[PDB]
Amino acid sequence: MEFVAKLFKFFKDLLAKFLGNN
Amino acid sequence: MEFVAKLFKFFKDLLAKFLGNN
Amino acid sequence: MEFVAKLFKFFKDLLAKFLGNN
Amino acid sequence: MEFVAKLFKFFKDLLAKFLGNN
Amino acid sequence: MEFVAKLFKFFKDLLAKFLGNN
Amino acid sequence: MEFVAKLFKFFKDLLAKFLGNN
Amino acid sequence: MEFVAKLFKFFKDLLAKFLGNN
Amino acid sequence: MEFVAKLFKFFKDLLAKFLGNN
Amino acid sequence: MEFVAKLFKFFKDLLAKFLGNN
Amino acid sequence: MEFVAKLFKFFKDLLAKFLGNN
Amino acid sequence: MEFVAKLFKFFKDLLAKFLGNN
Amino acid sequence: MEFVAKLFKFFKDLLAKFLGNN
Amino acid sequence: MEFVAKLFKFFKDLLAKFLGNN
Amino acid sequence: MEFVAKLFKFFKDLLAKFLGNN
Amino acid sequence: MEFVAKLFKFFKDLLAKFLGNN
Amino acid sequence: MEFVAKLFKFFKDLLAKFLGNN
Amino acid sequence: MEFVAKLFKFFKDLLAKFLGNN
Amino acid sequence: MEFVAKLFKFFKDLLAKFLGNN
Ligand SMILES: [Cl-]
Ligand SMILES: [Cl-]
Ligand SMILES: [Cl-]
Ligand SMILES: [Cl-]
Ligand SMILES: [Cl-]
Ligand SMILES: [Cl-]
Ligand SMILES: [Cl-]
Ligand SMILES: [Cl-]
Ligand SMILES: [Cl-]
Ligand SMILES: [Cl-]
Ligand SMILES: [Cl-]
Ligand SMILES: [Cl-]
Ligand SMILES: [Cl-]
Ligand SMILES: [Cl-]
Ligand SMILES: [Cl-]
Ligand SMILES: [Cl-]
Ligand SMILES: [Cl-]
Ligand SMILES: [Cl-]
Ligand code: NA
Ligand code: NA
Ligand code: NA
Ligand code: NA
Ligand code: NA
Ligand code: NA
Ligand code: NA
Ligand code: NA
Ligand code: NA
Ligand code: NA
Ligand code: NA
Ligand code: NA
Ligand code: NA
Ligand code: NA
Ligand code: NA
Ligand code: NA
Ligand code: NA
Ligand code: NA
Ligand code: NA
Ligand code: NA
Ligand code: NA
Ligand code: NA
Ligand code: NA
Ligand code: NA
Ligand code: NA
Ligand code: NA
Ligand code: NA
Ligand code: NA
Ligand code: NA
Ligand code: NA
Ligand code: NA
Ligand code: NA
Ligand code: NA
Ligand code: NA
Ligand code: NA
Ligand code: NA
Repeated sequence: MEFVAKLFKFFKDLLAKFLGNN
Repeated sequence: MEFVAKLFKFFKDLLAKFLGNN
Repeated sequence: MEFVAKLFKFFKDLLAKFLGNN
Repeated sequence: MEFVAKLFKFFKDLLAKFLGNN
Repeated sequence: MEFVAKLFKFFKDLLAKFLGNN
Repeated sequence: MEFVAKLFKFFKDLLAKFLGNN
Repeated sequence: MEFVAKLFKFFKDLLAKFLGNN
Repeated sequence: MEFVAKLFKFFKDLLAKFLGNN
Repeated sequence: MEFVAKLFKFFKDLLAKFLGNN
Repeated sequence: MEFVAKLFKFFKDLLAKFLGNN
Repeated sequence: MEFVAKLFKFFKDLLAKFLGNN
Repeated sequence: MEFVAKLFKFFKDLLAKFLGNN
Repeated sequence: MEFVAKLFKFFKDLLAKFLGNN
Repeated sequence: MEFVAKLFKFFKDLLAKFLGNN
Repeated sequence: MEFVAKLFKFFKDLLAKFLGNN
Repeated sequence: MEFVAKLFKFFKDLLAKFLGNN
Repeated sequence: MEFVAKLFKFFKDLLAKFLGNN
Repeated sequence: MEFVAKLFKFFKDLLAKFLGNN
């Protein structure tokens, strides 16, 4: 996975630990 | 998928986590 | 699909997420 | 389909999403 | 401005970003 | 600004970061 | 700033750290 | 695993010892 | 600063120690 | 195990003697 | 300073003793 | 066992004679 | 100074006797 | 056994004659 | 000075008689 | 047995004649 | 001076008669 | 001077008659 996608995924996954899979 | 489409998709998908698949 | 058509389709589809298929 | 016809069709179809097939 | 006019204007303006004011 | 207009503006502005003000 | 706007801004700003203000 | 990913993982795992797997 | 923002800031700042202010 | 990882592990393990495995 | 922040700071400061202020 | 590890182990073991294995 | 901080400081200071203030 | 270890052991053993094996 | 600190200090000072103030 | 060990043993044994084997 | 400290001091001083003040 | 100290002093002084004040 390209770097910008890896980094976007990291923050989206982090937010999901708080708000859920949705 | 071309870059602009990937990026538009990311934001549309992010909005769907809040508002649903609709 | 040509670019202008892709872009028009994107916005029409986005509006449909709010207002329906109609 | 020629470009002007494609473009006229797009707007007529858009109006039909609001007012119907008529 | 009424909604259908706003929406027609949006697409005409979008097309002008590609083809010019003409 | 109404929500659909805000959202259309966001994507048009995003595209302009790649293609210019035009 | 509303939450969805804050979150969209975060990702757009993150992308700008890689690709510039544009 | 690349270094930045190892380091991000360490802090995310540390936070999970306090807040859970979520 | 709200918790999710504090946590996003921490990781963005950590990445900047490696890649710069950009 | 690389030195920085050994050292991080030592402090995390020390904290666990007080706060548990969690 | 809250506990999780104190603990994150400790490890970031420890890493800086090896890699610098950056 | 390397010297710094031997020395850290000595103090951790000494503390355990007072506070337990934990 | 709280006990866990005193104990972390002791080991960090001990390591500095070998590796320097850094 | 190396000299520093012999000497540390002597004092730890001496303390145990007063405080126990623990 | 509390007992555990007195005892840690004794061994650290003993080691310094061999290895220096450092 | 080396001389310093012989001498330490003598005094520890002498103390045990007063305080016991412990 | 407390008894354990007196006794530790005696042995450390005895060792210094052989190895110096250091 | 307490008895155990008197007795330790006697033997240390006796040894000094052979090995010096050191
Ligand atoms: Cl991730
Ligand atoms: Cl996506
Ligand atoms: Cl689309
Ligand atoms: Cl059409
Ligand atoms: Cl417009
Ligand atoms: Cl915008
Ligand atoms: Cl931001
Ligand atoms: Cl980890
Ligand atoms: Cl931060
Ligand atoms: Cl460890
Ligand atoms: Cl710190
Ligand atoms: Cl040990
Ligand atoms: Cl210390
Ligand atoms: Cl011993
Ligand atoms: Cl001391
Ligand atoms: Cl003996
Ligand atoms: Cl003495
Ligand atoms: Cl005497
Ligand atoms: Na992750
Ligand atoms: Na995921
Ligand atoms: Na996505
Ligand atoms: Na999707
Ligand atoms: Na779409
Ligand atoms: Na569609
Ligand atoms: Na159409
Ligand atoms: Na049609
Ligand atoms: Na517009
Ligand atoms: Na216009
Ligand atoms: Na924007
Ligand atoms: Na704009
Ligand atoms: Na930001
Ligand atoms: Na910005
Ligand atoms: Na870890
Ligand atoms: Na994990
Ligand atoms: Na930080
Ligand atoms: Na910052
Ligand atoms: Na350990
Ligand atoms: Na462990
Ligand atoms: Na610190
Ligand atoms: Na610092
Ligand atoms: Na030991
Ligand atoms: Na042990
Ligand atoms: Na210390
Ligand atoms: Na210090
Ligand atoms: Na002994
Ligand atoms: Na022993
Ligand atoms: Na001492
Ligand atoms: Na000292
Ligand atoms: Na004897
Ligand atoms: Na004996
Ligand atoms: Na003495
Ligand atoms: Na002395
Ligand atoms: Na005498
Ligand atoms: Na004397």
